[PDB]
Amino acid sequence: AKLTIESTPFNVAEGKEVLLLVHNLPQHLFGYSWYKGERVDGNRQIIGYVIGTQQATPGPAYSGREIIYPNASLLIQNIIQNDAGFYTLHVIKSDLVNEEATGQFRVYPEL
Amino acid sequence: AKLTIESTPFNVAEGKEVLLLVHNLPQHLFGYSWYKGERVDGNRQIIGYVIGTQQATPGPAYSGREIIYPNASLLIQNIIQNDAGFYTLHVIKSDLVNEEATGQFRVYP
Ligand SMILES: [Cl-]
Ligand SMILES: [Cl-]
Repeated sequence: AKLTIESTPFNVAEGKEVLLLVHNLPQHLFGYSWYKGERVDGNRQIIGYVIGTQQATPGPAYSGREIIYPNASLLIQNIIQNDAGFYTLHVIKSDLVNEEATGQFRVYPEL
Repeated sequence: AKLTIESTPFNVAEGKEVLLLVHNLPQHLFGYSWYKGERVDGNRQIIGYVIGTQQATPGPAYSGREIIYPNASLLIQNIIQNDAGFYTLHVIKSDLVNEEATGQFRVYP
């Protein structure tokens, strides 16, 4: 019942893509804020996304390789080792009962 | 300059009040939340305000003593020793690229 992130695949080949799937999204949504690391921290913000206007805006940690989906799921393309680690989603609601979840993935080289 | 919190006064007498001033707010804002502590943590949200709405909303840490001004400043009445410590403002921009700043105050008997 709780907001959760699941990476697919959990172990990712360099040069390939990972999808951070988002489950149990709440109602009353204004939009989404994604971060590298285990907490909400503006210095590590990848991207912000407003549902009503469909506008995505890069944060300080934006790489240009990300795609955000309407249900908050986040894809990262052309993966490098440095991408490995934790990713945190903050869901901003009109009632400010904002929800947070964290997921992770690992990276491996190929050939 | 950078978003900064200024406690007024920094050293607060038990039973008196404190006002946390907010300097250098960015333009184009959705709203704000105040937290007890040094991070954004939903369990420690005191109060929040969505710009343009008729009311402020209490979080789990609300104690009936706090008001948040439209410019994000936090006023707390009837201070007790347990109020001492860090307070973190989460500024929610209209583009959802958000920012935080942390301030602090001390309480004396
Ligand atoms: Cl990490
Ligand atoms: Cl504290």
